[PDB]
Amino acid sequence: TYPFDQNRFVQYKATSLEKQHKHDLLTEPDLGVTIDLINPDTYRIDPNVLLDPADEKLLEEEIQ
Amino acid sequence: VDVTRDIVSRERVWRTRTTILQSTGKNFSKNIFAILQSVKARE
Amino acid sequence: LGRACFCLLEGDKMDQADAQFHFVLNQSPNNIPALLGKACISFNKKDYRGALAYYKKALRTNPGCPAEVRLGMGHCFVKLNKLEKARLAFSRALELNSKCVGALVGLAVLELNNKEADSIKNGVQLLSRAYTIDPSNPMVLNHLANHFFFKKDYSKVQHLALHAFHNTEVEAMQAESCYQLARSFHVQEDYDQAFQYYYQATQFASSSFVLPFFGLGQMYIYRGDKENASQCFEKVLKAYPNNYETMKILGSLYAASEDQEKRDIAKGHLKKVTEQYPDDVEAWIELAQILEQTDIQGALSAYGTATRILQEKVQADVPPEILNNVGALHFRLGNLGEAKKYFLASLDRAKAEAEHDEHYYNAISVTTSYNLARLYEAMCEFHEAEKLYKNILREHPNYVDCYLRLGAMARDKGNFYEASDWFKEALQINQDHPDAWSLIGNLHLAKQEWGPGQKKFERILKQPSTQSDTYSMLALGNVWLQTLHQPTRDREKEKRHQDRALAIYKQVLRNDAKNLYAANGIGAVLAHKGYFREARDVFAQVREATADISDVWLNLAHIYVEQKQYISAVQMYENCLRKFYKHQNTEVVL
Repeated sequence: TYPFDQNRFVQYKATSLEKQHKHDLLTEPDLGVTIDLINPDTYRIDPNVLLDPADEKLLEEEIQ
Repeated sequence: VDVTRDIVSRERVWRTRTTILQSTGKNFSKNIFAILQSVKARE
Repeated sequence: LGRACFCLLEGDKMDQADAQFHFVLNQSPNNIPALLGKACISFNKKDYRGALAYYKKALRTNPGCPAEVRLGMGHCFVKLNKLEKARLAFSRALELNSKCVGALVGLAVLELNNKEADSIKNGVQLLSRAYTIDPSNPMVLNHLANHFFFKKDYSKVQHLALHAFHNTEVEAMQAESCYQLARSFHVQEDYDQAFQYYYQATQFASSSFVLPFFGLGQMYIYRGDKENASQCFEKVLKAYPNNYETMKILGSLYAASEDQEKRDIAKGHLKKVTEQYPDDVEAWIELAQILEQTDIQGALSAYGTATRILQEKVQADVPPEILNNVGALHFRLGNLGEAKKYFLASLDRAKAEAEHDEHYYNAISVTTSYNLARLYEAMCEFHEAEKLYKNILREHPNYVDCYLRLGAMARDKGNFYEASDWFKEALQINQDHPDAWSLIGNLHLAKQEWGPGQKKFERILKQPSTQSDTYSMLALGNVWLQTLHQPTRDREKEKRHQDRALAIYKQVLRNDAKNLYAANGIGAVLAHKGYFREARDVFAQVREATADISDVWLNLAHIYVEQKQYISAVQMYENCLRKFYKHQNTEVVL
């Protein structure tokens, strides 16, 4: 048989298998927002409403 | 001695006695035991 | 709302919370976080479509929200690779409030894809700014931890990975915390603690990702715990196959012999890496290391490029264990001469292992010389075979196989030589040795007048430590069948002998269906029972099983001449004469 090194250690490393993983964001289980109908003391629905171009292109689901 | 365990560990046996007798194909014995019982049906 | 948000705290009554939020829309759908709390429930049920359906209704209205509805927008856009929308959502989150953490860490993970590209902005802008605005955020602590690992800062990773463990309470995050502390102490070789971290990392959240499983499996290489290494690494293949996860199961080869659950997967990994080359060096070694049971030519080819692969990285001579084994391959091939050259250069390379009594090149030379003497026997150079054998026995007399191959050599001369005495002293040095003990009665096969006496000399290692011994019990069947063809069958004596051999053959039948000498025995005894139409069938089976059994050639033609089928029989007789054994075998022409 061949006297193999016991490969108890990583030096390649597994970093190809590591940084390919995109890591979840689960800081707050309701997705990082306090869910409240009382803290909206303000509302943009009054004149005038605000809606940035970035905000319209996020109001679409998939239209590209 | 240390030579004994020293050699018998590092070598390998791929060819023993017993699997010479056993066939490299798959020849089961149900067919064999079926005709074994069939000759007993003549008995 | 109070009872619906009461439900998310405890992880249950979750559809109940969604229903009481939908009770809000049928009583008062007058503001959006009533229905956004539905969408976080939908998100946590992995229904990002049902999340974003209500999430479209957020930004059309946008109630008073410093908490950035766009943050969760981007996190849903993190899901299912809607990244460019995620970037824009986190960007506008930063424009409304740069102080908020979720946008910056979202883009930090978003650019965790490219590390060699845009390293610094990930390290400092995307991470250290999140550390600045919150030094207690276990995300950014975990990510600076794994960066410091890759930046080889192994100190402050253990400063902040503990806090990254304690400050979080969800399993996958503290699984990653334990995993990162485990990879920290693994490269720091504090493997006892890091093993526990790997196990906790697996036990916290398992379905997340498989690096903790890899950590435990390679940790089982420590401390000899490798049984669970295979089991844990199976989920790595259940995760997804890679080049990485071949070599772990290949080197961790519980596949020894006739164990396909580790051996077929070994074949699959070996032809997963053979076409590859992630600096393959030993990949051919553990290729051929299972190929010796299988096709020998595959082992030859593996050794062929394995001989080369030790020369280009450095011009390094091939270790003699390889060269001895390739000569051992050619021994069962026709390449006997270069097998001899392999053994010669093997012994030279072992001599070139001048100082390697750790590896015990001397012992390797001992077994190499054993192989070379066995080769000289194939040359029929029994003189030099004697020389090598007595050289080994004069230096390692504890060895037995050399002690009896010498005996076998004189057995070729005859039985009552020192053949029989080397055989008996092989039992004297090792009475536990079943091979030599079988060979004792094999000598006594010559003396067939010592037929009924062979019960005793084949009972000695019918101790059940040696049992089951198929070879010996078939020898019992054979010495029991040579009793037959006598005029005492009508006296029921050979009928009892036939049924006793039948009982032996049933026993070896049940313990092995795939033995062929057994089935030859059954067919022989029933042919002696006069069932020759019932014999050619059972011999036909072993005939396709292997033609290279000299007995079955005879026994089939006995049936043929029993139908007087001479023109089917004598040809197969001379086919049996096609072996290189004896120019006039007597009983065959009889």
